[PDB]
This record gives sequence, C-alpha cells and structure tokens, in this order.
Amino acid sequence: TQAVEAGEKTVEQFVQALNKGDYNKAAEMTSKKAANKSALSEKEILDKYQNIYGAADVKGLQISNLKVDKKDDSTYSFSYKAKMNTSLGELKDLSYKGTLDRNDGQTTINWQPNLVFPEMEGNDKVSLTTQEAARGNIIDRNGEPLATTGKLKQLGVVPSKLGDGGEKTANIKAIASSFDLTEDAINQAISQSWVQPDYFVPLKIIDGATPELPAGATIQEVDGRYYPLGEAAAQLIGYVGDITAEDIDKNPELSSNGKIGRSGLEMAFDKDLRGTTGGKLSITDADGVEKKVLIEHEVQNGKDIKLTIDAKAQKTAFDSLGGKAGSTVATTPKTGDLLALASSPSYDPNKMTNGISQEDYKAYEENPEQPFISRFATGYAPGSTFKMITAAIGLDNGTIDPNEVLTINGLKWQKDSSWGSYQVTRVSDVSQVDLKTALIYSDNIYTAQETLKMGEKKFRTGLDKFIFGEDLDLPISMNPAQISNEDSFNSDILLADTGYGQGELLINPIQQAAMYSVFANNGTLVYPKLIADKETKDKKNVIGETAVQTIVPDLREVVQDVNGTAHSLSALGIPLAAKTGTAEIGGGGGKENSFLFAFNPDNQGYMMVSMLENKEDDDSATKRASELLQYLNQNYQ
Repeated sequence: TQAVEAGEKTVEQFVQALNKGDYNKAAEMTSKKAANKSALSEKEILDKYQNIYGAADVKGLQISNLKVDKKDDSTYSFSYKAKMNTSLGELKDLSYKGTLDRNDGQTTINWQPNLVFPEMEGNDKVSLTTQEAARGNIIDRNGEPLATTGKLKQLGVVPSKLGDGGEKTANIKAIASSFDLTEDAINQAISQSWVQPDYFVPLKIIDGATPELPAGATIQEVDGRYYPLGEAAAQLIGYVGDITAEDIDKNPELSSNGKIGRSGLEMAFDKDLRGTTGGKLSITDADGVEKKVLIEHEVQNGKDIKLTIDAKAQKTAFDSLGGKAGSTVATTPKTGDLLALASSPSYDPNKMTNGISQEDYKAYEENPEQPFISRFATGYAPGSTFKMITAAIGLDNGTIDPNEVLTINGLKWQKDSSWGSYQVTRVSDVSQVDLKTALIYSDNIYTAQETLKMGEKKFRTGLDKFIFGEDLDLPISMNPAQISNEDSFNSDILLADTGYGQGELLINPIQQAAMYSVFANNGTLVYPKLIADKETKDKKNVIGETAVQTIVPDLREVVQDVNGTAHSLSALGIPLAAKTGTAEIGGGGGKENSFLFAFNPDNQGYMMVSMLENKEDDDSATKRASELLQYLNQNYQ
C-alpha cells in the first residue's frame, strides 16, 4: 500500500494540474517516451492538451471513484470516473484508464492518448462544431420591444474611393457634414493601424433614413442588438458587449463570438437570454472521419422575457425629467407591476453596444451627474414625503390625534437648548397646525414634535412592520432599506429627523413605492413586481385602515387646497392624492432633493414616486409630473 498511495497521489496531482490549466506541470509527471510507457514526449503532451482542451474550452476537470492497484512488479494500473465543462456543456461519466510506472523512487504516468478523452488512440483528432444561439428579446407588458436583435445600417468609408489630394479632403468634409460627424474623426478612423487602402472602415450606425452617399460613402446591413427606447431605459435594460477571452475562462458555456450582458437586465438575465450553444464535439480518426461523439445537442435560442414595464410610460417618465438628475417609479399599487423605472441623466445603450469612443465613454463616467447610476435602485433619504408613514404610525398607536392642534411659532423649532444650533425648519409659518394642515403645508415641525412625542420604541414598532432590511425579489442590483445605521437612534435629533424622513434613512424609489402602496390597499403593502408572470406577493396589516381613511382624504387636499404643496397638479382635473417632499443633504451648498408621491385615490390604478437629485432653483418633481399623471390616469384605472 506504500506505492499504491504514492500512485494515487501521482494521479491526483496530474488531474489537478490539468484542472488548473497547467499542462506543462501535468506533462512532466509522465514517464519516458516508449512503447510500454508514455506515448509522446513531454512537449508533445503539452501541445496536445493545449490544443484539444483549448479548442473545446475545457475547464473544471474533477475526478471520482479513483482505484489504484498493482499489475506487475513495476506497473500499477489506475482508473477513475471524471467530469469536465466544455463550450457545449458538461461531460459526465467519463471512464478513464491507464497505468503507472514505479521506476527509480518516484511514480510517473504511462501517458496515452486515452487520458485526453476516454476512447482516443494513436493519432486521433478532435473536432468541435458550434452554432451560435440567438439572444432572446426583452419586451414590455404589451409586447413592445425593449431589447431586440435587429438589422442596423452600418455607414462606413472605403479609403480607396475617397480620393487622393484635395478630392479626398472634400469628400471627408462632405460625409462629416451629411451625417453629423467630426472631420478629424473620419481621418482618424481611416488612419488607424488596422486600416488598409480598400478596407471598409465602419463609422456610425444610422437609426433612421439614409441620406445621399457622397464619394467614398457606403452603407452595409449588419445584425446586432438594438434598444428602441434608447437612453429612456438604459439603466433598467442595460447593454451587451463583445465577449472577451477572459469571459470564456469564467464560463465556457458562453459563445466565444457572441454578446454578453454588461449591466442592467441584459446582465441579470444573461443566462436566460443567451440560450445554449449548439453543436457537436466528436473524436475523429487520423484523417477526418468521426469515431465517437462526446457531446452533441441542438442549438436553443434564448427565451424572451416579458416585463411589467409600459413602453410609453417609461419614455414619458424619463422625458419628464428633462435630463436633470432624478428618477421616477410608476406602479400599479394593487399588484405591484412596475410600469416605469426611469433614471436621469442617461447614456445611449445603442452607441454603447455598437462601438463607443474612449471620449464618449469617459464623458459618461466623468459626468458629475453620473448617468450610469440606476437612481431607482439607489438608496436616498425619503424626504419630508415620509410624513405619511410617520403619521400613519402615529394614528395606529394613538399618539397622533387628527384634530389636535399644535401651536407652532416661527419657522424653526427645537426640543431643548441641548440641541445647540440645530432646529427643525418649516417653509410655512402656520400657527394652528393639526394633522391635515401639516400634510397640506408639509410642516416638518409638526412631524418632528409628534415623532418625539411618540417615542423611539413606538416609532420603530410601526416602522418595522414595513420592508426595512428586506431584500426584494427583483432582478435589480439593490440594497435593502434601513431605518438608521444601528438598531437605536440614541439621539432625539436623529429621531426627529427620521420623523420627516431625512436622518439616516436609506430607501430607494422602488422600495418607496412599495412602502407607500399601503395607502392604495387599506394598509396592505404590495411588493413591487417586474416580471409580468410572477404572482403578487403582499404584506397585510402594515398600517391600520383607520389611518388610511384619515390620511388619504388629507392627501387629496395637498392637491386641491389652494395652499397645498401640490396645488399645481389640480390643473389636471383628475382624482389625485399627492404628497411633496424635500431633503437637505463633501462641501457644496444646500443639496436639496425634491420628491413627489401621487396616486389615484378613487380606483388605485396607478402610483407614482418621482424625485429630483440636487435640484436646480425653482425646479421640482411636482412641476414635471403633469404629463405622466395624465397617461397613468387614462390607461390605468
């Protein structure tokens, strides 16, 4: 058993070297080239493994059921089952056999071609045929395409037909002025290292009508990924890019010639959209006749994925932001169907997947407003819109009397002199403020007082009945909401700030639309839903129905009362219950975020949560919501 265990260690080190891709380390574990020992030399074994395993993208060689005994005084036989992953799938149940050589004081492997693949002999070759799978489509709730593989117009130039001296400079300026291109960019494209005099040098993709083609201009039809909404859904859908040799090392089942999702849903649903590579991995004879077929299966195209998004609401919600930093979430609050997940500013995903320059990509990454951010999935302080939750909690535990009137003098207020210079600030100097008045005028001092009067324990008890700390079942990279950094505020100031929603709270717009959905389901929290076919999961008795039937009538007045903060939305003439909010936030000035929550209190057909990050002066989310509220009130009742 002394040499048997030394032989078992030799087989394990040989497999481990093949599994790690170190073929030279595995080849040096073989005996000398002979007839009763190894078949090839060490350098020939290296080239055979590197060519065969490299062509099939073999990765993850692991063995089992290893048995090593003894055949002669110096020969030990070994056998084992093995498994490996290739570019066509998993090779399961591979019976490997061989012999060892115990000359000198170390044990080597009598290498044979059957150690590459089980039934290989002599000068047998390995052939791999593959068929690329078509990437599945991403569609909205009504079948409209959001991410599709279609035909594109590739506008390029042939430098031979461009001219010589003077005529070449005139045609470059003619194409640059006819397709809105830079004159120096066309010269740089035709002067790269890969360019030859007659090579078709691609320039840009034409997503419309093709104008007149001057001398040297030509258009060719190529197939690629196309995003109809473009930047309107760039953060949600994402983009796909060319698969690199490093991506194949991570997952061999990818197509070493296709596309892979880099961000958004194209990446979160990459496996379900890319399908499976079809083809056949066969062992051929010395010429080219197949002996045995190892792996073979038909190509399967990627399955289409249907979202709850509305293609027209996603475009309207994005355009309403006007390119400013912000986000908008539109849901059907009774089922959680995410009708729109807009984020602004945004990037062009079509330009991203169809060749983007280093300057345009650097302009996206170094933009101070950061268009790459999925703002609907980024945690923010909910702002003074959070009064609705604090009030509903205050009504459930009997802390807040809807008819009790607090006397507030001025625009600033603090509990004691222990607060130092900090004071809760409000915008409207209303002396007699009750619950309805504080919701109409968005009075933070009222909310700050009722929160301290409620206490931390009773406040967290009502907050814990929501979705704080929960990871939502959504294919969107997202962190769970939090009430504070730790489980205790340990500060009356932080408790009051959390009352009107700007302490250490972190709730992204999707999680906000889930928490605010209780006012459309009589206190029942309906979780958001992005996939059209999934079931509607809900959370009952989050707040009392009494608080819903008390705050929702006041939220109507936030729109209808002439001093309401959302009174500009009464121009719509539709049943609206809204609530505005602001949040004061590395240097800089008053980084203020304008929020807006609004829904239909008559039919609960739609719910909207929009916000503007670092708002400009005189700008607000309420000013930009008139267009989206009309479409949601018309098509979602």
